[PDB]
Amino acid sequence: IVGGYTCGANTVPYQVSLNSGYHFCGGSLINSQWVVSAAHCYKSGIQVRLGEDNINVVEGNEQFISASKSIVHPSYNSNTLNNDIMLIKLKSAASLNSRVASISLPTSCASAGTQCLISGWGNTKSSGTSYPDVLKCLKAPILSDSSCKSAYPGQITSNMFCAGYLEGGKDSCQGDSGGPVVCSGKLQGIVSWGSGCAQKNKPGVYTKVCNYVSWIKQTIASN
Ligand SMILES: NC(=[NH2+])c1ccsc1
Repeated sequence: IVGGYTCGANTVPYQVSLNSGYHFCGGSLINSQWVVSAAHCYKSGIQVRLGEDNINVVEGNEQFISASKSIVHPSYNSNTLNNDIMLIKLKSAASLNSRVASISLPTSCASAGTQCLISGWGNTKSSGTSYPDVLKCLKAPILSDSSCKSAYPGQITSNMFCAGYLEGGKDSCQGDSGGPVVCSGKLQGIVSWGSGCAQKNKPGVYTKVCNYVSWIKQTIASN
């Protein structure tokens, strides 16, 4: 997260870190046994880490649970990042509490102008690299589809939305992918892609979760 703020320990209780020896992506806990992330985060050997604040320190609220399976969206295209969504099942159910908690799926798609909370452990620099070890947060509005398509000609599908600031300076970044965009208490986006980070006229692009609620619910019900 570039240009954000330190969330505070365990203030984003649905935020997870996906670990394969090291943190590589975020995710969102949507029930005691399932996480939503980005399809481009797929890899073998994922451990889901819940209750984290500093990802390099065991502070006392963590649960580390290996994935039993992952399900990349059937229509994910890794070249265009269309349908950049996957589901990860935990081998055992997490113990839910005030600091490890699921986030609700949306009932309706959120509108341009709505404020959202974007979070992650990714790079905090638009030029160069610095990883923060504690969770960073950014409040950002959803941008209009027209301004999103104008920013990224030929690249925005109906399964993506832009959020952030066209002036630059505040954005998600590398290492935040797969993490949450929460608006009015519902998971509306997944950190997906952007050109650089926090660049002028290059806002963050996010997977449009509301398009996937039926697929998420049906997949969970049979897996
Ligand atoms: N600029 C962004 N929002 C971004 C997201 C993942 S990598 C870069």
